[PDB]
Amino acid sequence: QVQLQESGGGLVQAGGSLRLSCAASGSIFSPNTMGWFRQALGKQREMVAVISSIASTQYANFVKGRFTITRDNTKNTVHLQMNSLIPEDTAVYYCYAVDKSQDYWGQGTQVTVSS
Amino acid sequence: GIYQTSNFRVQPTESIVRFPNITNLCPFGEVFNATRFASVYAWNRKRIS
Repeated sequence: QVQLQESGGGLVQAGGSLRLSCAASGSIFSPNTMGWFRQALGKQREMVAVISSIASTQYANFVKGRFTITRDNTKNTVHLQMNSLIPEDTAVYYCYAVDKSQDYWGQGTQVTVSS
Repeated sequence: GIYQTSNFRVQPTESIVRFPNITNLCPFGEVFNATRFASVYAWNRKRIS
């Protein structure tokens, strides 16, 4: 049973910073690729960002230069420094483990930014 | 005198069949009764042998 632990969201005023985290457990074979996706109530899954085992980072144009992905090889976990926050980022986010077999999702992290 | 007219063969009255069955059967329960199924973009192929 592959499990993704997602944590680190909540309520933050405009301009604040947060640090989300997903830890992957189960099989998670070595050539893995994990991304984060966005969903606001009434919209679809918006691809936020992706990192592979190659250490390459791919980001969408919605949050240009604002959000960062950090990798931990020892525990194979990932943290997303989500800074320079704007009310348009009010959406629950989910984790995406490409791996090689079926892709497991997370349970979700509420992120709200408003004033 | 004495003559050989015919020969009796006592034909069989029923059929018996006895065979070996392995205790382990198959992980169909892990496939059809699985709690989670894969998306149509990453199909789950499981090999049975």
